[PDB]
Parts: sequence; structure tokens; C-alpha cells
Amino acid sequence: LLKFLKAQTKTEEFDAIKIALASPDMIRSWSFGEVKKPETINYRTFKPER
Amino acid sequence: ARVTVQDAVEKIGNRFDLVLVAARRARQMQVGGKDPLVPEENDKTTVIALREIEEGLINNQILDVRERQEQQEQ
Amino acid sequence: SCDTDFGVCAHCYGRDLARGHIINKGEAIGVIAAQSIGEPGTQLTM
Amino acid sequence: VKSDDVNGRTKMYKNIVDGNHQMEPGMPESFNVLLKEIRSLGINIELED
Amino acid sequence: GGLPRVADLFEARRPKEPAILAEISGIVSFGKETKGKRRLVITPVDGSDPYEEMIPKWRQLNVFEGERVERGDVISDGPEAPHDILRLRGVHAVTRYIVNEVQDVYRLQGVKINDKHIEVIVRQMLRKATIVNAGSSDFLEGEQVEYSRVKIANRELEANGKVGATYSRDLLGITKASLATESFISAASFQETTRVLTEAAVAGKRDELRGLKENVIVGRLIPAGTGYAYHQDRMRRRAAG
Amino acid sequence: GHIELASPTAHIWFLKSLPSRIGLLLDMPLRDIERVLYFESYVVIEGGMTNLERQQILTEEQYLDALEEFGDEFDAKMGAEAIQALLKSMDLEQECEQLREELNETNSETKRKKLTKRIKLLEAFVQSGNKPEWMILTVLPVLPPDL
Amino acid sequence: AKKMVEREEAVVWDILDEVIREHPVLLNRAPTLHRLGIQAFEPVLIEGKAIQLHPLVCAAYNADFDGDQMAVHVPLTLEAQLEARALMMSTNNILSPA
RNA sequence: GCCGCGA
DNA sequence: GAATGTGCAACAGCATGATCGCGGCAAGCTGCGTGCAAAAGTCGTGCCAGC
Ligand SMILES: [Mg+2]
Ligand SMILES: [Zn+2]
Repeated sequence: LLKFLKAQTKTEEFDAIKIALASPDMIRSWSFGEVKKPETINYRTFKPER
Repeated sequence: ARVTVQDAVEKIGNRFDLVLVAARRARQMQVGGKDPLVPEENDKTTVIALREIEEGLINNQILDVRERQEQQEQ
Repeated sequence: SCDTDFGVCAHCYGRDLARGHIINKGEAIGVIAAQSIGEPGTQLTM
Repeated sequence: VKSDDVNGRTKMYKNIVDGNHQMEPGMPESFNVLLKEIRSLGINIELED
Repeated sequence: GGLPRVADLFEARRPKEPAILAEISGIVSFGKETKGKRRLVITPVDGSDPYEEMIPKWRQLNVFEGERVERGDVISDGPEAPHDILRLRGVHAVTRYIVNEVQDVYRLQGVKINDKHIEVIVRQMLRKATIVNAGSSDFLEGEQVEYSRVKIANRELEANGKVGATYSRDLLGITKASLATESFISAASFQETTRVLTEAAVAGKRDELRGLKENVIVGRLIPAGTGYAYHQDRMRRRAAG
Repeated sequence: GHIELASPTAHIWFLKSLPSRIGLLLDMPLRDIERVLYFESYVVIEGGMTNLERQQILTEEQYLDALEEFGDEFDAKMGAEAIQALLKSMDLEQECEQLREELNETNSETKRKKLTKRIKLLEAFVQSGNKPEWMILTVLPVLPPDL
Repeated sequence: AKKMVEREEAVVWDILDEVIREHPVLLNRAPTLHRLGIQAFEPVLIEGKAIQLHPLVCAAYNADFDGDQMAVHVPLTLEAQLEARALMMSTNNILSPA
């Protein structure tokens, strides 16, 4: 489970940029999670929020 | 050294394809596995390729047939 | 009146003003024309 | 290869130090940033194959 | 005068006082039920389909008699808009008018500019033809002249030659003909980006990166100069699958 | 990432523009839609049995009057949820066919431009695979932190 | 190599002269109006801090020596070097494309 | 971001 | 002879207004609280192993 490259393979062949409206399902597909707290960084630990 | 490239322009006339041909020849003579066909005057490979084009012993057709010959040799 | 699609013929466009020869394929003539027209104007007396 | 190619810059530097003068271009990060901004709106933009 | 007029000429802005023109046969008719609305309703029979025009009477009429007024003749004096020249006189006339008029500004101030450069930009103003016929999936819309010419040629090549639809060529300003390009990546990097993105989003269109600005934004080789050779080889690969 | 709004909101991109997509897609003026979008007026939907129209712009007082008189069969919502419901309830194909029938049956230079613009937008919507209900969003994406 | 470049020994200057020999470099002035406002040149090393520009091209640059400044870009690619030598060189563009 | 400055 | 729509003009809102450099400042600092289980960490205390 070694010798893997992702930065190099991130350059994928492409053409014809396409633009359309974003469905809620597609937006959730983009999303890796849900944000619920307005705070960003706590000063008690100098670490990002949960 | 070549101050002007008009002779290279008139050897094969596009002013655009000669850039590609000279870049290919410079790559061949720079990355290795090739030697200049014109006496080397301590100048860089770019002008050596341009002078080879100007003197008429480097063009697209003979470069392609050279690629074929070295491909068939191996 | 070039009649060609997506570009201009090398004959309908005359010789390029930079060199005595006729213009060759692949020359971006639109940018050259726009720069030629817009280079003055800074000296036009409005 | 001069401004926004994160790996292109390093590849170009390595080639020049080697002495290759090879381009090996890539995808500028500015356009990826622009795509992320546009997707952050209600607009979906993507690259076709 | 001056040179806020090179911009005005290229913007194709109609002047304050247009000079109306006539049709093939401008027979004298004076007025016809002019009444309150305008005055001097000219009704040239021209054999068939008379061309009714309305004049607000604030402008005098030059040609009193019939005199067999031909198409494009000046019925009333005044500065003529370039739009009317294209409709009535032809494509060549609008190029001759724009080129001569814009060269007046440059020649007065001692500036030498070749006529080809002005004609090249005029060509970019002479796209987006409007169809006045039907049959070939086109009807009263603004469509690229290149697409219309290509579709007509294919239709004319086949047996069904009557499917070809006649078109009317339009003249747009440089600020307007730029935003009317069929590719959304360009024309959104120049002017109002909010408007272009909404129309591009609802239409679900594609850019295809055919021009110079798109490839510059993406970072590929532009399809011009040295990059023209690379782009041509790629096209054959896509065509050949 | 994303955030769920727990209540549909209207995209400022489409509602506020001189050629407003939803405005000319609903055959209603920008003043009325911008008015319902801030709860100051109600829009009723359906109500075929009652005398209320499909796109009525009845205000609050008219809402209480209808509730006293019509009671049931009157479905009106104040927020963008009503806009979403009446966007979903629309049948694009039959509306486009009716618009084309009206355009070819009656010729008038005043209504011709509006009919052509509406049919063009409807054709683009049906052919592009988009859905009008996606115009107003219930889930909001957020930018990556490093940007 | 990095340390000896920082120390700037004489052989470093000799190698810099060797590298500079026939590598074109393209100079441009700030308000690039037409395509002649950016031109390729063969560099010659001078013991100073100001760029020495050939007078005959100044009319093309709209540049006068009363405080003007110009920027230098290195075409660090074989294709870029050929393009600078064959398309950008001052000896190449003598007639203006207007 | 303001303020001043060079072509 | 009164009635019904099409053209039309004033009007309010949107979008834009050259490029590349240099030097200095002044900020911009952001939002609880709560009482308890539940957990985790800590401190005073005693332990064996090395010199
Ligand atoms: Mg000066
Ligand atoms: Zn032609």
C-alpha cells in the first residue's frame, strides 16, 4: 500500500468546460460535511473548531 | 552566432514551423543521443540547430526519416 | 468577404505589414489589428 | 510554469538544474480557485472529458 | 468630430437624426391618412407591397416628385446610421462607410493605419445574422452567420435544397458583439460577469476553448502562431476518435 | 462543505437582474416577486373551486377575507416556499406548447418580443436538463478554508 | 553550488558569462500598447545597475531616458528561446505591423 | 485600503 | 359617436471609466452562560530497584 502519486495524476485530460445550475444533491455531493457553528478558531488551544 | 534567422525562414517558409523544427533538433542535441552535423563554435544548441536548418541539412522530412531509421534499427 | 469559416483566408488578407511576404497560416491578425488601431488615441486631440 | 503551477514550478526548476529546458506544463492554481469560487455559488461548473 | 468618434463608430451608435432611405421604386405619394400620428405618409406602390413610412414632419422631404427613387436613396437629408446602410445598401457599403469615416479621424491628425486592420474589426461586427425564413430548425432568432452558412451548405448539398433559410445580417457594437460570442468563458472575463454567468448557467452551454482568451485562462497553447501546429494535430485525433 | 438552511432561500443571482429569469419565467413582474420574497404579500396556489386565480397577489387583508369566506381550498404561503411550490407545480412542456400556439395564432409586435423571450427560456430549460426549482437553493455550499 | 553562488567567486562570474552567451532575454516597458512594446535582445553583461537600451528601438518602445524603467523576462525554455530569437528579436521586427 | 510619487 | 387597444416618450436602475512600478500609515484583534454526569487528568501518598 505504498508508491502512490496523487499530485501528478491530479492533472487529468479535459476539454469543453461545462456550466449548469447546481442541484441540492450535487451540492451535497461536493460537500464533505456540514458546518453548524459560526466560530472558527478557539483561543484556548489555538486549534480549529469542530 | 546567428543575428538574424532570415536564411532559416527562407529554407522552409513559415517563420512558425522553423521554431518547432529547431526546438526538436535542439532537444535531440541537448538531451543527448545526437551530435551536431555542422561544426560546433562553442555556441548554444539553439543557434547550432538554426545553422543546421539554414545550411539545408535539417528539415522536417529528413528528421522524420531519421526517426524511422533509428526506430527500425532497434 | 473571406467566405471561410472560423478564420480568414491567407489570400483575402494581404501581406502582413511587418514583413514583405504574404501572411502565413496561424497568425493572430485580430490582436494585431486591434493593437494597431488602439495604439494611437493617446495622441488624438479628442 | 512561472506563476501558478505548484508542481510545474518544481519540475521546471529540476529540469533546468539538470539542464533539460523541458516545459512539462500543468494546471494553474488560479483557475482551480476560480472554479471553487464559482461552485461556491449556486452555479455548477465542471471540466468535461 | 474629434476622436470620441472612433469609439462611436465602432459602437454602432445611431445618431440623433437618422436619415431614412427608400426601396426599389420610390413613387411619389405625399401623404396618406397622416392625421395626428406623424405626417406625410409616403406610399410608394413599387408595383406591389408598398413601403409605408412615417415622418414626424419636423424634417423636410427632399425628393418631391417620384423620379424613380432607387433603394438606398436619401429621401431626407441627415447623418445616416450604419444600421440602415447594411439593410439596404449591402455588406460592402457599411465597410466602406466605417473605414472611410474612421480614417477621417486618423488622417486629420497624421496617423497612418492600414485599411485592413479596420476591416478586420468590422468583420467581427458582422456576425449574428437573423433568419427571416424557416425549415432548417431556424426561425426569427439571432444565430451565428458561420453556423447559418454551414447549415445552409449541407441542406443545399442534399436533394432538399428549399430547406435552406434566408437570413438578414446584423451590425452590432464592439461592446455588444463581444458579449454575444457562443463561448461563456470569454465575454465573461471582459464585461459584466453577473449577467453572462446567469445566462450561461440556465442554458447549460459549453465553452470548448476555441479562442485565445479561453486557452490563456486555462493555460494551454493558444491556437495561433507556434501553438497553431499543436492544436491542429489534436483536432484530427478527436475527429478520428 | 455545505450548510443546510432549514428554510428555502432565493438566489440573489437570478432574482435581482434586469432580465430576471424567474421573473419572466413566472409571467409576473419583479416588484411582485421581490414583494412576496419578504413576506409582505401572499401568493395563493391552486384554488380551482374558489374564485382565486393561480397567480393571485392578494395581500394580508385579502388573505383573512378569503379565510373567512373561502376557508379551505385556499393555499397561500408568504415566503420563498410558495415560490418553490409554484415553480415545481409548473408543467414546462404544455406551457411551451400553449405559448407557441398563442404566438402563432395572434401576431402583435408588442407581445411578440415577450412571447419569444419566454419560449426561448422555456426551450433552454427543457433542453438543458435543468430544473427551475433549483433556482432557489435549500443547501448553501461554502468555500474551502485555504481560499 | 548555492553557497558558492552566494559567496560570488570569480569562477561564478565566468560561468554566468558562459550561460549568458546566447540566451535571449525579452524586455518590455510598462504601457505595452502594440506588439513592438516587448522585444527580445541578446544580453551583454555590464558593470552597473541600469539597463542599456539600443537607441534605434526607443521609438518603438515610446521610451525616453528621463526616468523610464523597463522589465526583463527570461524565456527559460528551448521553444521559448527559439520564439524569442525568431519572432521577438529586434532585428526581426523592423517594419511596424500597422 | 487611504496619502504622496515615477513613466 | 363612443369604445379598445398598439406605438411611444420620459424614467429609474445597471455597468464602465489605461498600464506597470515606489514609498509611508493606520486600524482592521470575536464570541454567551450552566449545572451535572461523565469522563479524564492530577496530586498526595506509598511502592521496589540501583548505588
Ligand atoms: Mg519619459
Ligand atoms: Zn477568404
